[PDB]
Amino acid sequence: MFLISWRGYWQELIETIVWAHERTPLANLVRWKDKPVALSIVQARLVGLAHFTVGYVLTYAAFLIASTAGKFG
Amino acid sequence: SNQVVQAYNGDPFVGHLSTPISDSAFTRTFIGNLPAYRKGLSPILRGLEVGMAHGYFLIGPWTLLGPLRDSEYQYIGGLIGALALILVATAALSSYGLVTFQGEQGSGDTLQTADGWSQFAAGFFVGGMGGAFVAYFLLENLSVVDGIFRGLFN
Amino acid sequence: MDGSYAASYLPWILIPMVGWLFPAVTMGLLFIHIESE
Amino acid sequence: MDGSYAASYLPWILIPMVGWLFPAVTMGLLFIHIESE
Amino acid sequence: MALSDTQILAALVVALLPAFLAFRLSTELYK
Amino acid sequence: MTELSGQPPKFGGSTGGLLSKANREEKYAITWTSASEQVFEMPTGGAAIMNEGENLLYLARKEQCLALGTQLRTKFKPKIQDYKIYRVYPSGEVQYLHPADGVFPEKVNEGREAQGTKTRRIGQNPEPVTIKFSGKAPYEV
Amino acid sequence: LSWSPKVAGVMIACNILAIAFGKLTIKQQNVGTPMPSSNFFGGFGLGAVLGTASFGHILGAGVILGLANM
Amino acid sequence: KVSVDNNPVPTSFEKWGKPGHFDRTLARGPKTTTWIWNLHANAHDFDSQTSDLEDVSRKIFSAHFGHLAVVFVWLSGMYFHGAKFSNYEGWLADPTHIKPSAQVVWPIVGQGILNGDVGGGFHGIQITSGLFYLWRASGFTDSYQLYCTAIGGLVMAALMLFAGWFHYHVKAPKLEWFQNVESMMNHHLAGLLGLGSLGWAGHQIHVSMPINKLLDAGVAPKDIPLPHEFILEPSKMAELYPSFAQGLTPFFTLNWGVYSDFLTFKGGLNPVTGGLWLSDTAHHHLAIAVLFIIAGHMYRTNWGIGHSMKEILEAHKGPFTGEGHKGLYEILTTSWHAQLAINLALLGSLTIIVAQHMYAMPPYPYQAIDYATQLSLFTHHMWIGGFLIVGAGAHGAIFMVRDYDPAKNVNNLLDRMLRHRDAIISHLNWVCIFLGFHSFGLYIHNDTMRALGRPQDMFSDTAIQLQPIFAQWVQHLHTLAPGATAPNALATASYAFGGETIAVAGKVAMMPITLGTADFMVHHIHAFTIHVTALILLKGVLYARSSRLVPDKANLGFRFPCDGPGRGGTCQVSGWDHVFLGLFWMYNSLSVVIFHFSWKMQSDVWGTVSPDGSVTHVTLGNFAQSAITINGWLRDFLWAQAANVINSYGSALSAYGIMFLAGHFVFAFSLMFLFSGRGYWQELIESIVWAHNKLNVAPAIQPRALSIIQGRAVGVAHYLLGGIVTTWAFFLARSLSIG
Amino acid sequence: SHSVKIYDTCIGCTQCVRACPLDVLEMVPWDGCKAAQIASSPRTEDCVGCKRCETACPTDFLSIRVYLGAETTRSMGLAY
Ligand code: CLA
Ligand code: CLA
Ligand code: CLA
Ligand code: CLA
Ligand code: CLA
Ligand SMILES: CC1=C(/C=C/C(C)=C/C=C/C(C)=C/C=C/C=C(C)/C=C/C=C(C)/C=C/C2=C(C)CCCC2(C)C)C(C)(C)CCC1
Ligand SMILES: CC1=C(C/C=C(\C)CCC[C@H](C)CCC[C@H](C)CCCC(C)C)C(=O)c2ccccc2C1=O
Ligand SMILES: CC1=C(C/C=C(\C)CCC[C@H](C)CCC[C@H](C)CCCC(C)C)C(=O)c2ccccc2C1=O
Ligand code: SF4
Ligand code: SF4
Ligand code: SF4
Ligand SMILES: [Ca+2]
Repeated sequence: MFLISWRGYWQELIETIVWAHERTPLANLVRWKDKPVALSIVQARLVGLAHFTVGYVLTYAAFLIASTAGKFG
Repeated sequence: SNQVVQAYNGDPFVGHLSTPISDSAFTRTFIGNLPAYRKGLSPILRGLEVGMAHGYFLIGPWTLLGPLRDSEYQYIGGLIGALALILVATAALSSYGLVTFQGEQGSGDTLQTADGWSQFAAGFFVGGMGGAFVAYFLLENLSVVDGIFRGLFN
Repeated sequence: MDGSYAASYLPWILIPMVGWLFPAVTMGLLFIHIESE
Repeated sequence: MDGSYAASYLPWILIPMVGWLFPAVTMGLLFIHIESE
Repeated sequence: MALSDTQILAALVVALLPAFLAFRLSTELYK
Repeated sequence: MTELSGQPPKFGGSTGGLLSKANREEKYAITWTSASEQVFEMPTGGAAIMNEGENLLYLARKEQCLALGTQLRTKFKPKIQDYKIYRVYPSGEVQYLHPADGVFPEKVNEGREAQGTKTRRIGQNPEPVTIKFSGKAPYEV
Repeated sequence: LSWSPKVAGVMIACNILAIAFGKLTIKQQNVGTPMPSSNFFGGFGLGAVLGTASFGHILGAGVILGLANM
Repeated sequence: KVSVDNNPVPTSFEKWGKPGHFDRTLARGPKTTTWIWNLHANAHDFDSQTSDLEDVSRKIFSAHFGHLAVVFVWLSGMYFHGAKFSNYEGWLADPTHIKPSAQVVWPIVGQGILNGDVGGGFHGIQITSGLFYLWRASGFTDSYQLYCTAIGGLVMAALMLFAGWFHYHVKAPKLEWFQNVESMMNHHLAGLLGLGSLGWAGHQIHVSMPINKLLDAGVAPKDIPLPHEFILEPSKMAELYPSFAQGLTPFFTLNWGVYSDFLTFKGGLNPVTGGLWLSDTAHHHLAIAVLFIIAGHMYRTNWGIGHSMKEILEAHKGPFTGEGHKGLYEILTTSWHAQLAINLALLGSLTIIVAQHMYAMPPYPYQAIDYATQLSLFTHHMWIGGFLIVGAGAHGAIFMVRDYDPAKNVNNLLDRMLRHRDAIISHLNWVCIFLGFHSFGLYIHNDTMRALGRPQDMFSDTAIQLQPIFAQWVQHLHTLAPGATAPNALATASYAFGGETIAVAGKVAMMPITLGTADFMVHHIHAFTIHVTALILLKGVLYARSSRLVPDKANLGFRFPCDGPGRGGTCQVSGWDHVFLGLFWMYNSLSVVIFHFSWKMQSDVWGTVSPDGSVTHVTLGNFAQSAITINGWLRDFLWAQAANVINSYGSALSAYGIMFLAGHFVFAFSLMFLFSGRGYWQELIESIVWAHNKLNVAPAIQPRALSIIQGRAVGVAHYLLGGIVTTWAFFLARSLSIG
Repeated sequence: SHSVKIYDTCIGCTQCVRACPLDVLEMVPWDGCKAAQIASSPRTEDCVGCKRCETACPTDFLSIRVYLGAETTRSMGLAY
């Protein structure tokens, strides 16, 4: 998701979520101190890289361990 | 004219629409009379009102769908889960008021002030655990409540 | 679920501490820190 | 006291609602209305 | 041969909209 | 300059308009002098009826005001080239932003000053080794 | 159900009801291909009288096949 | 009211040698290699070449004739391959046992093993398109009729090509002929749809009913009378149906009740051949013909009577809606993209309706028995429908960018919908997130409850059960329909709602599909993915004019990569990139929909039948308690059923294995274009230009990398190609292994 | 805010000033080119960093550069 889609779509979506929080009646009490924006370009690249990496590592450490521990254990 | 949707509060450049859901007479007399919005209350009472309706319904999803519905300790596990949720809830909103209202301390609209939001946090905690314990006590003694609504203790 | 090892009473309180009590006060202290001025 | 008819659970909650919950909020809304300015 | 619970709940739901319509009539008769 | 004279144009109201930043931090206001009662598309969303004479429109960002200024200067045969974009604070002060010199920035006039102009090529920029810990930038110094 | 004066009677009755309908509620009637005269009904014209006779037949098949099984 | 200009464009071959003449910036010269890609990116952008609304419309009309020639030569190829290189008369001799095959492979490199033994000694590749059952429904008997139909199709292909040249270079119509939209609408209603339905009703009465009647009796091939012999001798038609001795005369006196023996309302399926009744479909096409030609006289053209649509759109205005549809008649007759968006939306939903109707009411003889035909026809029409709906979301945005003039439509429905774009999208993504948690988090929850060894806390049927009560009540009404709310109907609309099990040739045609809690969860998965694709495409339509991030989006165009790295970053902000994201989301939505179809129909519907009444399915009823888990979708569906693609080497289903791996390759190749950006490849290609300049072989066409929109386009194209090829190979090899 | 630095390779073609939709660039007089004018960026606190001025410039490796520095409410382009 972070690899294929890029920032400008998610910024246009976050504009609508900001509008919905600022016009919902009972959630006008709770307002953000920092203005919520989308993740930056190099930043969400790194986030998608991190998910690709730890996703790869976790599914292979699952398969490589369990297949040879099911065959020899 | 006969158009029912118009500009919000006269000026058409504020990003909102006066609408029969948004700015009807019934909406601005019901939302404007909700405890977080009606005028003439301290934030301790309006936090106590907001807390009671939140504590009273949080017993439900754990006494009917939680993991202790198998055993006979059904409502006790439901109460314990809801006390944990309201404790996390009042931790979140008291920390919110701890970090948002530091500084200029605006005078009017006393709910959005540090002493006001801390009064709201104390009210939400009292109403939250009280509504949770009342819904637990009325669910555990459900044979008593059924007996006094059917009238078989006479 | 029990403990055959020594001090089986100790993970009974250390698992909810590091699961709830440590991250709630860590996120509470960090959210107070990173949003202050 | 029970109900042999269908949906016997329904007057069990509709009798206290129309007896207490409806007139208390009706008198509350009316006393707020007729004493306001 | 008697009624069912779903017929009673459908009667409540089909009578829910006269409550909304009488609320609309009462509101416009007040103003 | 300090007072905004104008009437609001005919518009039904939108959702992409002024959010809570307007009454808290800043907002913007474009004022122009129309010729007829034509139709213009505001960058907030949808179309609006431009009123006759001097009219005033409140927007939330400066980019929407300059996009409206581009729409006023290109997409009309009576080319409206006498619009003024102000910045309005919630304190009440009004800052004249564009075309504050008086003439458009596309053409040159005497009275401006060369701010942010270098006297070298980009290939003549210094290297980031000689200023590795000065705290400055390789383009600034 | 076959050829009879009964089915033709209800056909002609609902047909001329449809001619009166077209003479009452069609917005623009006359401006088409002109009829030779106004002797039939109204001031319809060729395309307009073909339309209201066809609606007479649509209404005809409606009540006839709605009464042939009832 | 015909307005034709004479000889607008001279016919000449000299323009063919100058590529790129249609656009102003392409006819100058190929200074750069990106011009080549621009030559294909603007070849059909007829609104960017001409800007007068008259040249583009006749260009569209002649392009329609050229595409019609492409469809006619494709249909000619289908009938020619069914004539010469098939076994249609052999399959017609024995439809239950042997399998159809309409493609023989030349043995060159060892691919003669693809010509598997399909039954009867004939070798070839077994077809899954299932147009053999179409031909048996139409009434084809021998290969010579298919050959002459292919010849007549090629004749009409050359006829449509000549009509395209005639209507662009000889006699091209004017703009008022195209803008006669009421005449176009009622001619297409009556003379195209209704008159074509009446033609097929006549063919189903005269040809398709008697041939299929005596074929259901058991008459062998080379013993059926020729289809014209029933018209040449009406006694051969009157001995099959008693109403044909009554002649035309009961039709005109409204004595239609005597036609009841051959225009029936049976419904259900035919128990002999496993398809729809041909008398039922003949009565059906006749009724559609009558209703369409009745509705084909609604719009006034020349004779006063009729509805001009302008005051229809004027008359619909309410309190919420302001001025109503005031201006839409001027929009839809002056902009082809709005018409393209509406027509692609409704043709896409029509094609999905076609798929969802051609599996529970199988209209062809011996179609429900062949599981490969049923599965392939379902999923292919699902994919075509989803593609066309994404194209609706594209051309809506193109209408917003380049065909939307805001001065003409003030306070109408288009202006009012663009005025509250936030109040639409901020609720659409809320219901996207609510459906996302409540359709996927249910799957994660009972995956975790099964992995933690507690099956009593899952969302199964024995566990906390989410019974879909609404569709179960609707199935009860459809089962109770014939006799109470459809008294002249014998069977139901289908046997998927409720009824008996239809068995034809030892297999199951259609049995009632019960809906447990697994169908509840997967239908909410379907509604979730439909909502997200209808979020990306709708917020590509509404946010194509301007926004609060970038309010200058209309002047930048419809197809631009970004506004720049400022404002945090504005890449993929155009109306094009929402189509680029919606294409993946259509891929994900339709992949889960056809997975739910394939698994539910081969676990609860298909399988062999036994003479004592018991039904054994293909996967022995796995969808009940094992379709509620992600591991259940992986182990019992994607691992267990892919074994027929895996272990099929040295056999007839051997090309599907090297299309399985091929589709995995094109998916993985798409990731290079999707993940990387242009400037890396530009910085690398310029080094290869250095290595060419060292040997004086650097081309004078300047070689440089693809555009950013081009990189995203080739990424989404190879992704959708690789995923659909993988699913095509898996579905075909599995359902050909199971029979 | 970002830093818009304009080098001496500018030929005074004023394409960058009419391309920037925020009114930060403006033409000041100069004596180093044929047009005798050079672009200049005084209002750099309003520049969002969109680099639309670095798309319409004719020199080799365009004479105006936008170095993306700090961010604020204006430089991130937020209407909330
Ligand atoms: C998002 C989907 C989803 C859903 C619906 C559930 C649902 C459930 N999970 Mg669960 N779970 C999920 C995802 C989900 N899970 C995921 C992703 C994980 C991690 C892998 C888990 C891990 C997990 C564990 C480990 C366990 C559960 C358990 C449960 C059950 C009881 C939990 C409970 O009391 O909730 C409490 C919820 C609330 C207090 C929130 C209530 C929200 C209310 C209803 C919203 C009301 C809105 C209102 C109607 C709108 C109108 C308001 C006003 C205007 C009128 C319940 C059936 C437990 C169990 O025993 O299973 C049977 C259990 O032990 N879950
Ligand atoms: C990593 C640590 C961790 C641990 C230890 C647990 C532990 C638990 N989870 Mg859980 N969970 C976790 C992470 C964790 N979770 C995460 C990361 C997720 C998100 C995926 C979930 C999502 C999840 C769901 C969805 C559900 C659980 C549930 C449960 C409980 C099962 C039994 C039960 O109903 O308890 C009963 C409830 C409690 C014991 C709550 C604690 C209340 C304590 C007893 C009160 C103590 C407060 C006291 C006054 C203060 C003391 C001060 C201190 C300084 C001494 C169990 C206590 C289920 C449940 O019902 O929990 C409510 C359930 O439905 N979990
Ligand atoms: C018309 C409606 C109506 C109804 C339904 C009742 C019902 C009842 N009356 Mg009663 N009463 C009424 C009119 C009514 N009365 C009138 C008009 C008078 C004046 C003449 C009286 C005078 C009267 C007397 C003098 C006495 C009763 C008593 C009783 C109760 C007998 C059993 C008992 O002790 O309950 C036990 C008490 C209760 C069930 C009280 C309700 C507490 C509930 C369970 C708590 C729920 C609150 C919850 C937190 C909020 C939920 C929010 C909601 C939105 C869901 C019974 C509940 C007797 C009694 O002891 O009642 C206290 C009694 O001595 N009544
Ligand atoms: C009725 C159908 C229809 C029609 C007439 C159009 C017409 C148009 N579309 Mg379009 N479109 C449609 C459906 C349709 N579309 C659908 C269903 C989608 C969703 C996928 C799109 C998505 C789409 C996009 C995203 C864009 C257009 C654009 C355009 C315009 C220019 C076309 C162009 O340059 O392409 C010329 C032709 C090509 C580039 C050929 C494409 C080749 C594809 C990618 C590969 C085919 C794969 C093949 C099937 C597999 C085998 C190949 C190999 C393995 C052997 C033109 C008006 C463009 C536009 O208006 O830009 C301003 C534009 O950017 N369309
Ligand atoms: C498998 C990877 C993946 C996942 C999970 C998602 C998930 C989502 N995408 Mg998405 N997307 C993906 C790949 C993925 N995408 C790819 C490859 C593309 C490229 C084309 C896109 C393009 C895309 C677009 C264009 C859009 C989305 C949107 C969305 C959101 C829709 C809302 C929803 O489903 O409810 C939320 C569901 C989930 C988060 C998944 C459920 C997981 C569990 C229940 C939650 C975890 C439980 C708990 C929190 C754990 C606690 C542990 C504790 C320690 C934290 C959702 C977050 C849309 C959006 O955001 O607006 C609505 C949107 O517009 N996506
Ligand atoms: C009608 C309606 C509605 C509403 C609904 C709902 C949602 C409701 C809710 C309800 C609820 C939710 C209720 C609740 C209640 C609660 C309560 C009533 C509570 C109480 C509590 C208590 C009684 C407690 C006490 C205590 C104790 C015991 C001890 C501790 C402390 C304290 C003191 C706190 C709506 C809006 C839709 C709209 C219109 C109509
Ligand atoms: C989804 C998405 C977003 C939206 C991302 C958002 C709105 C961030 C929301 C993050 C939520 C709050 C989850 C974060 C919590 C995680 C579990 C991480 C924990 C926090 C760390 C500090 C540990 C982008 O901004 C984006 C930008 C560029 C390319 C692709 C994308 C992209 O795919
Ligand atoms: C590889 C790559 C390139 C480089 C792309 C290149 C060099 C295109 C390669 C085309 C070559 C010439 C192959 C030709 C394409 C077809 C095979 C042509 C068919 C020819 C046969 C019919 C004979 C980009 O430009 C790019 C841009 C943006 C994001 C990602 C990427 C990206 O990943
Ligand atoms: S990363 Fe590419 S698409 Fe995104 S803003 Fe930068 S140049 Fe534009
Ligand atoms: S576009 Fe480049 S050359 Fe032209 S004025 Fe601006 S900086 Fe100078
Ligand atoms: S980055 Fe954008 S705002 Fe800044 S100078 Fe360049 S064009 Fe103007
Ligand atoms: Ca339990």
